Amino acid sequence: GAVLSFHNICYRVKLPVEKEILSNINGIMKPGLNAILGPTGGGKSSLLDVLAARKDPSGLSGDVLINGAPRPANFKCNSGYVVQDDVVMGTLTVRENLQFSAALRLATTMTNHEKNERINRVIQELGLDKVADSKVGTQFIRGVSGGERKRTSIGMELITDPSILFLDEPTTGLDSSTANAVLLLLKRMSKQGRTIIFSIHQPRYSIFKLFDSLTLLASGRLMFHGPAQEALGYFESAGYHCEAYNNPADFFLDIINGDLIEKLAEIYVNSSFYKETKAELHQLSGYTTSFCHQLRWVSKRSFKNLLGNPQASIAQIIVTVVLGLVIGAIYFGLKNDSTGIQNRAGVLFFLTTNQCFSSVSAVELFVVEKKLFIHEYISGYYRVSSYFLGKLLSDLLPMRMLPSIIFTCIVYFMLGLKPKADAFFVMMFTLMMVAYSASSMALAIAAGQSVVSVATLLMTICFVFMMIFSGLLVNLTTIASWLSWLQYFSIPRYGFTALQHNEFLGQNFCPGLNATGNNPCNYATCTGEEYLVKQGIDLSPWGLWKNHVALACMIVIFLTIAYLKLLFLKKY
Amino acid sequence: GAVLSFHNICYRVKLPVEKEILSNINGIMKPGLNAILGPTGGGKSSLLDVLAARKDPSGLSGDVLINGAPRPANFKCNSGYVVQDDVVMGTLTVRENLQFSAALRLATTMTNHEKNERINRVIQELGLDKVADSKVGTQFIRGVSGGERKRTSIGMELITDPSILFLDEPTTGLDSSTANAVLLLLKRMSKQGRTIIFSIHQPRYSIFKLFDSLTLLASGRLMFHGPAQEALGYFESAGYHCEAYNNPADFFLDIINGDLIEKLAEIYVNSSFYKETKAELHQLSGYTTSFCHQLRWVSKRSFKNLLGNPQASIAQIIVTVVLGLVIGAIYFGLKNDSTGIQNRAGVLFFLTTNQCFSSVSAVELFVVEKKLFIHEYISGYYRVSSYFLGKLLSDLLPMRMLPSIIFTCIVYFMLGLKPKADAFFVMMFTLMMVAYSASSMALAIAAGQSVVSVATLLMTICFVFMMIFSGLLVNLTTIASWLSWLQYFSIPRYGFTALQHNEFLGQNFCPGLNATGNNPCNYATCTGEEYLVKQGIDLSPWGLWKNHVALACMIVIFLTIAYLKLLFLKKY
Ligand SMILES: CC(C)C[C@H]1c2[nH]c3cc(OC4CCCC4)ccc3c2C[C@H]2C(=O)N[C@@H](CCC(=O)OC(C)(C)C)C(=O)N21
Ligand SMILES: CC(C)C[C@H]1c2[nH]c3cc(OC4CCCC4)ccc3c2C[C@H]2C(=O)N[C@@H](CCC(=O)OC(C)(C)C)C(=O)N21
Ligand SMILES: CC(C)CCC[C@@H](C)[C@H]1CC[C@H]2[C@@H]3CC=C4C[C@@H](O)CC[C@]4(C)[C@H]3CC[C@]12C
Ligand SMILES: CC(C)CCC[C@@H](C)[C@H]1CC[C@H]2[C@@H]3CC=C4C[C@@H](O)CC[C@]4(C)[C@H]3CC[C@]12C
Ligand SMILES: CC(C)CCC[C@@H](C)[C@H]1CC[C@H]2[C@@H]3CC=C4C[C@@H](O)CC[C@]4(C)[C@H]3CC[C@]12C
Ligand SMILES: CC(C)CCC[C@@H](C)[C@H]1CC[C@H]2[C@@H]3CC=C4C[C@@H](O)CC[C@]4(C)[C@H]3CC[C@]12C
Ligand SMILES: CC(C)CCC[C@@H](C)[C@H]1CC[C@H]2[C@@H]3CC=C4C[C@@H](O)CC[C@]4(C)[C@H]3CC[C@]12C
Ligand SMILES: CC(C)CCC[C@@H](C)[C@H]1CC[C@H]2[C@@H]3CC=C4C[C@@H](O)CC[C@]4(C)[C@H]3CC[C@]12C
Ligand SMILES: CC(C)CCC[C@@H](C)[C@H]1CC[C@H]2[C@@H]3CC=C4C[C@@H](O)CC[C@]4(C)[C@H]3CC[C@]12C
Ligand SMILES: CC(C)CCC[C@@H](C)[C@H]1CC[C@H]2[C@@H]3CC=C4C[C@@H](O)CC[C@]4(C)[C@H]3CC[C@]12C
Ligand SMILES: CC(C)CCC[C@@H](C)[C@H]1CC[C@H]2[C@@H]3CC=C4C[C@@H](O)CC[C@]4(C)[C@H]3CC[C@]12C
Ligand SMILES: CC(C)CCC[C@@H](C)[C@H]1CC[C@H]2[C@@H]3CC=C4C[C@@H](O)CC[C@]4(C)[C@H]3CC[C@]12C
Repeated sequence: GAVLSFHNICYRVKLPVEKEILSNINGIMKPGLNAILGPTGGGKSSLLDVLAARKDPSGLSGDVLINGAPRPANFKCNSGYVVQDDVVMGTLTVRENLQFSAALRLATTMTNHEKNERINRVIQELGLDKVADSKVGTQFIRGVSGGERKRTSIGMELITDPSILFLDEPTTGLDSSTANAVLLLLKRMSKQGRTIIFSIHQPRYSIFKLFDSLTLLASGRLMFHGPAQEALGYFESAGYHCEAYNNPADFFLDIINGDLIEKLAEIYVNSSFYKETKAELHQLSGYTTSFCHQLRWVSKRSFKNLLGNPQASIAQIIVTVVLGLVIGAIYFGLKNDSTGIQNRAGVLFFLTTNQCFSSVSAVELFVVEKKLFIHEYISGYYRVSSYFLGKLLSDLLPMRMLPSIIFTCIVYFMLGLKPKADAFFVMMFTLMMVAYSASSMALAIAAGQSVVSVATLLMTICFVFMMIFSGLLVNLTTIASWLSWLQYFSIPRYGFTALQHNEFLGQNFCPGLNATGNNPCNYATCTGEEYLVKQGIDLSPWGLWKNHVALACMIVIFLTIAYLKLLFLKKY
Repeated sequence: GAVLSFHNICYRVKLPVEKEILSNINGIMKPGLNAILGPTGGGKSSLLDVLAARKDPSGLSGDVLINGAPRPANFKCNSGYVVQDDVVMGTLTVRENLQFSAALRLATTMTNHEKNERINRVIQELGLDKVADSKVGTQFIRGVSGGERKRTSIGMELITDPSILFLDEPTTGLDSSTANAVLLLLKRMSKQGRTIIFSIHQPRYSIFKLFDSLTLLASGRLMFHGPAQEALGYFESAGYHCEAYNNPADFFLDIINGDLIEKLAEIYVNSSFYKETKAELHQLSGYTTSFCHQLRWVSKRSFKNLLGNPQASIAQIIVTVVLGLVIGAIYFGLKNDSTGIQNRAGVLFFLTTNQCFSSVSAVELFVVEKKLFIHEYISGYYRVSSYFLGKLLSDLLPMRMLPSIIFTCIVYFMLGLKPKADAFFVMMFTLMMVAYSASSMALAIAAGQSVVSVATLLMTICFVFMMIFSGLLVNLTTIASWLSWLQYFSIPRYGFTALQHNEFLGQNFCPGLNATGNNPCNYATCTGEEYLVKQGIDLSPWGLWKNHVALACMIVIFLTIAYLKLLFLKKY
């Protein structure tokens, strides 16, 4: 098996206040089962992220060396890593998660039969054969238990057959017998020859008896490294008395807590386990798949997540149908009189600002899947471009095509707008473009963040500053010229100007007029063009289509900013 | 000290699926330190809530009896209870929390000097004298450490000098040496003669050596009850071998988990610790303060929380000032021409719907303080009426008076609305009433819930169905008569109709007119009354003030519904 042998690791970060969180750590990890103990604030998870190259090579100041050689560039694609909180797809089943991982991690050369036999072998080794085709589980659907979610998360990284297998906290978040079952599974894996390296948090003695090698850390300094049975005898030789009926790992943490660390670290420097470790270390020292493949599998997984999550996808269509029926019931039969201007401008304003505010629920998209994106980009399933295009083609495109089609098909014929063939399609296309553009601004603000609330609030602030300049509330010509340049930034202004220019052309709003008051008395606003001029809207068809080209360019700019915020994200 | 002696407790709930979660449990708890162990799903916290009467007496089916007598009605006011997650005020300091608890729990007869000496004694017994006047801590301000927060939460219930002191999970959420310090404090309390009863979760042996009496529970059934030293010897006599270097409490849970419960519960029925317990049990068996006082202290605490939380109180005033300056900059100098109708109706619509949507941030009020309300109502600090009126007089009144005054004083004179003395005050009063009414609907929907998101979303749905019927988007006379009755439910319609009737009276919107087109040609909308009629608004002053009486009655109805949702809440 592999022998991961790290020597003289110094590590430091910038919080810019610079601080070392690993001081001087060396150790050898045999084929077998290697554990890392310590407090939360100690460097246990930091050292585990360092050995799997999950932290940036800028701060790392020592050689990490496997089997006699430094770590190659293919190492992250070769050595699996298992996150603390599970990143499995809750809506997909256990076989389809392994199908996804086998499709992206393994080569394109292999047969589907070979990958299916590999998945069957991996799901046989885990004991997930009873639940091989049930859903993993979310809030709305009941699913598989937490220990079998953790076995699924291990099995996703077992597909590529890793030589070294890392594990961040496989015990925590679980109950006791569940944790013992997971660790007995890990021991059965480690007897094969696979080198398991894991960090944990306050284990039991039934856990602690299983360990092959131990590494204790505290406040960034190495406290012990040797075989795990030898550790209690070493701390008896250090002078700390162990009491009867006490867990030795709890005794190890009780040494750290003080019933000092610079006093206790130097005691390990004067050990027999330290000179032997240096005597071993100085002996040793002195993409895969194409683009369309990644886009197809990412888009397939995200669409299957969209079907398997029924509530936030179906409920938007239900609210769209109900609100379309309500707007068809209130504005029913738009007349051509003095109320016709107010009703038509009001319903077009409601439809565009409804599209804008209903596109706030796409903040959720790149924020819920953030840790899964980081883990799967470092582990090397896909590029950022294929993730981005797959998750646009999957979750953004149909869930913004369908509500705008439903709004136009419902509120068009109940209201009785301009009864032409193409005006219907221009209205449908304008609502679809304002939906895409508002949702693309949502993705531009929301991508690469961890919380939903600040991005949602910022979207709503931007929209209430756009709807002032939309043109119903203020007249755009009466804004001062040092402030009227902000009207180009606003998406409802383009959607609403396009809909007003679509609908107000052939209409007359003075019944029985036939020039009674001599082109009626200069204050009438009778024909639709006379309204549409004094709003500041052009009458030529470029006055229609410049709104759509402005929306298309805002889609392109906002999706490019969203892509650059995903691409320049701190992945480590 | 007190001897809490419970006998033959059977307990069951309705989830309506009916299920027993405590089967047949009896035990005696001496003066000293009593622990309750078990799994999470076991009845440890349920039995601890039963003994302190924190669960309803409907499901309870056995006598709980202290010191030879059943529990009186004053018992919750006499025996302290300490919640798992701390309910201390994060913004108040450690001395002012104890000042609050001493003001509400103790009598009105006692001197302020006596209560201050009591608080000094309690804060001396805890070891909080170094941090006696520092803030407890929230997100924005750094504060006291978690163990000293837990000592503060114990000290809040130590004020009334309880005979019996309950504690739900005093170890969890903490680190190891912190937990040992808290439990050594508890042992120092229990040596005085105070009967401490607590539930915990997987303790250490340094914890477990301190116990005076033990009660193990599993799946609703009693597993052991006796002295805590005797428990391991009893389970050796049961036939379960304990291994060396193993925590006995972890061994107790490992017996439960199965390395059955109906097999293992009957073994305790055949004990020597069970017949002795029945031999002891059958021997034994066979507001404070006025209303204005509670309102004063609750309102004082909530106002001090409003000052000590600077961000969500100051940031609303900053956003109000900035948005008032923006609306003063866009709509600057409202002219009297064909754009005058559109600009005035637009800015009045923006101001009212701004008041409505900015009153969504009062959903937070009764939802953040929900567990603190339940705990302090059961422990008996205040009635529901005094909590409700204090938290209206503290957080609702000034934070909705100040933004409306700021909006009116800024956007009034920059826009140049109707330059009178009383029109300014009618505008300020209408904005204040629409703020109160929207926020009162927020409190009516939001009170008595635990999550913020569903109530916030429901507020926003109600507001977008109110703003259609406000009167700018649709003309209210052109709505069909089977649907035009919904216009009375909507708060922006009353605020916006009152502002339009306030502002559109003395205005003329046709310059240089002097009857050129013979009362100009029937389609002009020149004078303000001709606009204000065709909207459906009365011209008499009752057409102004019926909006304010509708807003006042919606304030009264919504605050009454909020009060009834607090009063009829399931407190147990
Ligand atoms: C769809 C509608 C009922 C809610 C939608 C929405 N329209 C708005 C339109 C606005 O124009 C104003 C009308 C008069 C002048 C301007 C203003 C605000 C809004 C909002 C709020 C927004 C929201 O807060 N969230 C999303 C998704 C909510 C959702 O998913 O709801 C269910 C029940 C779970 C399905 C949304 O759709 N709205
Ligand atoms: C104050 C404003 C900038 C935000 C406010 C608000 N106005 C609205 C007005 C609306 O009318 C439409 C305007 C054209 C016709 C109808 C519609 C929606 C809104 C919203 C959103 C609402 C909200 O989402 N909640 C609080 C946020 C306060 C807050 O805590 O944010 C800071 C920055 C941290 C202080 C709010 O006040 N807004
Ligand atoms: C009438 C409206 C809603 C039509 C909108 C078009 C939608 C439904 C289309 C456009 C792009 C499509 C996706 C394109 C590519 C793939 C990859 C394939 O391996 C599974 C299907 C999947 C994920 C498609 C699902 C359906 C899809 C999202
Ligand atoms: C979004 C999806 C569902 C619909 C897309 C809208 C399409 C079909 C619409 C939007 C713009 C429309 C065009 C707008 C103007 C004209 C000029 C006139 O000679 C009628 C046909 C023609 C050329 C229309 C054809 C249909 C059209 C291209
Ligand atoms: C009429 C006006 C006020 C409407 C609002 C337009 C302006 C203010 C909006 C529209 C596009 C927005 C930007 C979109 C994308 C990003 C990238 C993100 O990493 C920070 C916020 C930032 C930089 C946004 C800031 C605000 C923004 C520039
Ligand atoms: C990151 C954010 C700020 C990017 C915003 C880009 C905006 C401001 C740009 C992108 C596309 C642009 C439009 C493209 C084309 C035209 C037609 C021209 O005859 C008038 C200007 C107008 C209507 C532009 C206005 C400004 C515009 C909408
Ligand atoms: C006119 C409107 C509807 C078109 C929609 C614009 C879409 C299709 C555009 C805008 C931003 C674009 C992305 C911008 C940057 C990159 C990085 C490049 O290495 C691969 C392509 C990729 C990922 C682009 C794919 C296509 C893209 C998503
Ligand atoms: C100009 C505007 C903002 C004025 C609004 C009035 C506000 C500031 C007033 C009205 C009611 C007042 C409260 C009434 C009673 C008490 C109890 C007292 O023991 C502490 C002050 C406290 C909590 C007051 C704080 C200030 C208060 C909230
Ligand atoms: C909320 C706070 C800050 C302001 C309260 C507004 C008060 C002061 C306003 C609102 C309604 C106003 C009244 C409305 C109508 C009239 C009739 C006329 O003869 C002028 C005075 C008088 C009688 C006003 C006096 C001031 C008044 C009572
Ligand atoms: C113009 C119309 C559509 C405006 C909307 C008004 C109606 C639908 C609103 C206003 C007041 C609201 C109620 C206020 C209080 C409560 C009590 C709460 O426990 C359940 C919701 C419930 C029962 C709300 C339901 C919706 C409600 C009745
Ligand atoms: C729980 C919710 C639904 C309660 C809502 C109560 C609403 C519908 C009630 C309470 C007060 C009422 C108003 C009280 C007084 C008047 C004056 C009268 O000349 C016309 C009706 C009008 C304007 C009422 C309309 C309906 C009204 C606003
Ligand atoms: C016209 C507007 C501004 C007045 C505001 C209405 C306020 C003051 C009213 C409306 C609802 C009322 C509450 C309704 C019910 C009760 C329960 C009772 O046992 C004590 C009083 C108490 C708690 C009331 C106090 C006063 C109250 C909060």
